[PDB]
Amino acid sequence: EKYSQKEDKYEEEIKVLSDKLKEAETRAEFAERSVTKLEKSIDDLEDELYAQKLKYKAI
Amino acid sequence: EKYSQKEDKYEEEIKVLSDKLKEAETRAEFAERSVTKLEKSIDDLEDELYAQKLKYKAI
Amino acid sequence: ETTALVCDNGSGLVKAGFAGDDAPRAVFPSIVGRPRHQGVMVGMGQKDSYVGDEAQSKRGILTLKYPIEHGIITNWDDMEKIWHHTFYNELRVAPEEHPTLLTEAPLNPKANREKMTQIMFETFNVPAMYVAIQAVLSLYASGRTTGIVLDSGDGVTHNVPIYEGYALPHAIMRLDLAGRDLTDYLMKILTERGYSFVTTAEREIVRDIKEKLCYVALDFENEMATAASSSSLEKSYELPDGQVITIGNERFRCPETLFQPSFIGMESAGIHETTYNSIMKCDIDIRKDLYANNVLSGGTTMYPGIADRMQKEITALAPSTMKIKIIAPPERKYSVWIGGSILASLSTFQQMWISKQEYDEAGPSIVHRKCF
Amino acid sequence: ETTALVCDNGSGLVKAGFAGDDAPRAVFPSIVGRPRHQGVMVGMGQKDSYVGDEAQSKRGILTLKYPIEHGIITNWDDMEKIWHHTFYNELRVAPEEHPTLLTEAPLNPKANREKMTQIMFETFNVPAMYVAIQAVLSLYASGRTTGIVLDSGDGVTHNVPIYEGYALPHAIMRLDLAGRDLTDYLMKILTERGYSFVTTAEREIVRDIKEKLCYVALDFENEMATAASSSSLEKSYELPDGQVITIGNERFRCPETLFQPSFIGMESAGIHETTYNSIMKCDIDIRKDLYANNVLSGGTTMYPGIADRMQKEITALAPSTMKIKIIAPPERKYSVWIGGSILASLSTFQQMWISKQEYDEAGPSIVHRKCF
Amino acid sequence: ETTALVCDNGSGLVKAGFAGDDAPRAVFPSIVGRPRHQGVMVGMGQKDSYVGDEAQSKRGILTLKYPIEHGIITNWDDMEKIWHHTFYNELRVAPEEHPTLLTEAPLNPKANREKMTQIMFETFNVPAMYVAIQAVLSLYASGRTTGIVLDSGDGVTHNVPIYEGYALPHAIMRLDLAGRDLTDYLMKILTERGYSFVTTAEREIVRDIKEKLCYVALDFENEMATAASSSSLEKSYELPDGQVITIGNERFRCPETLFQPSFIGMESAGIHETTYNSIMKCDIDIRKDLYANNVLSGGTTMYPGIADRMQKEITALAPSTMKIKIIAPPERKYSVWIGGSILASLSTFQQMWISKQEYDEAGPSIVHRKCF
Repeated sequence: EKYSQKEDKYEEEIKVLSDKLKEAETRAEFAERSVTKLEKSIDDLEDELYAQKLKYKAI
Repeated sequence: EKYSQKEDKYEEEIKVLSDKLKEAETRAEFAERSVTKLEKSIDDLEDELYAQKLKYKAI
Repeated sequence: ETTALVCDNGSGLVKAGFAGDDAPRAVFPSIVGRPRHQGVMVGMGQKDSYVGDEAQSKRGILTLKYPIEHGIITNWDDMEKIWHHTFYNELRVAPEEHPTLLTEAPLNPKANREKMTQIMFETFNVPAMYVAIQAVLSLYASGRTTGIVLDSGDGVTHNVPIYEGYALPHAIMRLDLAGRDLTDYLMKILTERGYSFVTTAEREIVRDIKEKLCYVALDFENEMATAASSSSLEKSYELPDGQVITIGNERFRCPETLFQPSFIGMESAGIHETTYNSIMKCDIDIRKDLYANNVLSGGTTMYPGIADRMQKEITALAPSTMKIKIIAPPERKYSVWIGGSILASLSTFQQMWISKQEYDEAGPSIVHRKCF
Repeated sequence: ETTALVCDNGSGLVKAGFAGDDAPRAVFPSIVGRPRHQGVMVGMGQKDSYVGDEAQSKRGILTLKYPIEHGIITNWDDMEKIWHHTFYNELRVAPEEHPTLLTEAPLNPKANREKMTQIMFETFNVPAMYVAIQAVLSLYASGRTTGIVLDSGDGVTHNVPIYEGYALPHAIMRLDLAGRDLTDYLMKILTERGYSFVTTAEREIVRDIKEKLCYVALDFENEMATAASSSSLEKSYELPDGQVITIGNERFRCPETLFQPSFIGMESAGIHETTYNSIMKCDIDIRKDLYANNVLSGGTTMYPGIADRMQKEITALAPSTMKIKIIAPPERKYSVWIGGSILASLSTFQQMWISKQEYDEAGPSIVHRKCF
Repeated sequence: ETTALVCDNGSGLVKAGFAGDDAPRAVFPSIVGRPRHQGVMVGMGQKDSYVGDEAQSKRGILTLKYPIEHGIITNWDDMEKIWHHTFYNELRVAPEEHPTLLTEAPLNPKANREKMTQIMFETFNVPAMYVAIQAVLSLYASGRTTGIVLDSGDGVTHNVPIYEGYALPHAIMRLDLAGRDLTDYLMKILTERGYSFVTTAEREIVRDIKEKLCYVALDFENEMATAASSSSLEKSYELPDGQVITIGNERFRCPETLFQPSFIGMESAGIHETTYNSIMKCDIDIRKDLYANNVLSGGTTMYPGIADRMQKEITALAPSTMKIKIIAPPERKYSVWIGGSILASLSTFQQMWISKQEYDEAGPSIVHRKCF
């Protein structure tokens, strides 16, 4: 009786943990893409700041 | 016994998912913190970029 | 395919039968008898020795002795009479047609493995044979390939960790204390209550009592207190010749010696302790399967309520991030024999048997090349 | 463009996949396993060797050995089993259809360059292959053809100054100390705290610990003082079999050996020092670009807080008339591999492939005319 | 020079005495024990604990509990009873008059270094103490300040390469397998022969057996073959209650585990291998002196015929361009202690003493600033 009831709970738990893992991964993966997009913008700004330094040294 | 073998499996799966989830959580936790960090570095670089732009304009 | 005899060499009951069955077909006492008289029985057919239910029923003209004590064959000549009774009386078949699988303790003496190999092959003329550790078969009967068996027979207790069908030879633990000892102990502690039993005809009723009425307490001090505070921890037993005796706290005290060996003058550590001290010899990546797959096996583990006690005890010694769980098979008393039936009926195992030709080449020693 | 494999052959994890991807598609342990005993399993299939996550999970039967130790291929026979696992198990593709970009350590032995050429062509029957230097690739991943790559592996740290996409051979510094050594060192210093470890199953948890909990201090004396004055420089780790251990100052001490090689009894100079020295052996004109483009690569550089430490150290050795800035990729651990992908997916690289024809004519030695 | 005690705290025999002697004064079992029950002896004085030869004289009333296991103090409360026995019973002197040189295992836990500092100062009120590494002392006993000491205890084997009298921390190999383990192993393999020993009162005879009858074979396969082909590799031993037992191949098998740790499920490498490895982690220049000065120490090295085996093994791993020679002291089992005496009797060591004043100021932790 207990094994049936513990099975029921555990199926529910597995399901809740699995959906949670999948959600955590997609969002985590979206945040990594968010960083990659920010980084790209640091790189643009860094380059532009360097070009601005070459010009500034010149003039 | 079929329930005991499955039950066992369902616990082992719950552990493995709890463990896998927690690694996805720690990473997510880290992504939010990185974003906050980059936003601060971006602010700093934009500010330097403007300050360089003033200097270039000026001379 | 050749029908194997699987013969479990129990220190109190012999369990024997044919392979391809999931249950023993013969169960009889590990007892051998010889005449009180200077010859055979009066006016009846000649027998020099007697076994099992014949020795139990003809007892008034016999002296009785035991062939096996504490998981060790203590007389070859009587282990032979168990074997003679097994093939020709109980299963009524020629052994010379049927390969033999024999059960043994972990670390069973090599001189013994050989005298067993030799006796089977020369006298019985077996076509092929094998010898296998009790716990290794009980793991197969538990439906699992990796785990640890607490095997407690009618005479010895072992803790045996196993990986994919091989027992780990550095990690095994042994305790001589189980069902044989348990009867002699029970008998002592009943004399102490004032139910003196001094005769071996009483010892076998004390054995039956033990099997029926003993129970493993979940908490030793709390049950002990309960019996001291109230007589509700006592069950009556009516002896065969009338006379109602009352069995008290002896019920849980008797098996208590398994957890505390110092009660009977031993220096050894308890069965739960030797479970813990066994698993901690193994690799961390396999400890997960060992602690999760703690299997109870053998006749001594059939006392009710044992799992909750063992669950307790092991979780107290072991860290609370190894998963802890007691596996108790539905008919754990037979799980060695059932695992022997499974092993003897695998298709890949048919290459493992000792053949009569390999015995003719290397003598009884072939068991140390074919077996482990 | 015919799909190339990029196999970044790391000293602790192999990173492998298909070109045209900006990320590895298999990331698994650089481990190979072989049986400890005669006979492996009962009632199941068995085989002579195991690799990666199969060797990590089926562990109880296995001795474990490695293809690569300190960035140096140390056993051809295990590098082969990693390769066999890579094509047929992990990516489940025929290598004979797919050109292969192999990565090599800066200044890898020529006899090794050749045995790798030969083994890929004769056994795997690759159509084509090229060997490219791991650092050189890590720079292409950062979008430059000028800068210094400090590639600090799971086993070797190299400083390679690159100008115009050309590695400068006179200024290549190889330093054997990084992630392999770092585990063995961590384990030592934990025994010293009284958390003794001895089994290689423990060493791989110590490895995991190192990757999770180590951090590069910005100031070594000030953090050391902090840990001596307060227990706030300690993080708990619960081992996989329960038992909570506390990891102290070992967190920053472990990687501290990279800055001060004397702690492990070396005559070597530190990573920072070797970077400075690398730039000083280089042409006067380019040194500004190298300091300004100190590009971090590999698994050992993924400890937090590395950049502020490296920024410090390099500005202290280098003139303040040269611009100094640390460039740390978003996923610097994969920089080698990523760079292989970008390079191997280039149309210009297609003419750079060592064909089988070119193999058939000159033997394994052809590698040295096409790859520098 | 104020008379110092040298207390070589072995895992099976404690060795104690006064400095200025070239030999230990008292050598006694590393055992402590406590009564099995409240009320166990009549007509004589009961005690809460018993130690060494006093415990061994009347062992039956005691549960033994061990002060040291595998070169680690595993119970403080019993190490204290060894110390109490040492000063007041065996040397019959006030410790508070006598500086104390304590020996420590190579890489002993720091929390242990401290609890030892503290216990000596607060309870015994020592004037002064120093803790010196046991291997480091064994080399001073051989009259050098350069070589390797393989100190193989009654419980732990360590390889410590020493140059200029300085232990090299990066190249210290600790291997838990030696004399403690060796008894438990010997006992297992005797049960396997069918001489089952299950009681710790038997294990101490098995210990004695081991010390008397074990010998290191020069060639393991050839001696093994000899014992399989003839019974000339067997020596009789008459047990202390009669009964002649025969000890076979177990004689050389028991110590064989030191060369092949896989025989008892360990993942570690052999003593020879660890010596070779120790020298290879050391500076290139000194490796000639270390091979040439492979100095043997401790109780486990007193098995006959060790040198020819060790000479062999080390020349096979090591280049023939490096000089190889085993140095075996005349009484190598005392080397630790003897070295303590020489050191503790030095005028230069008198300035090295941790005074009570230095204790009062910094607590037990002072040990780590004065002792390395």
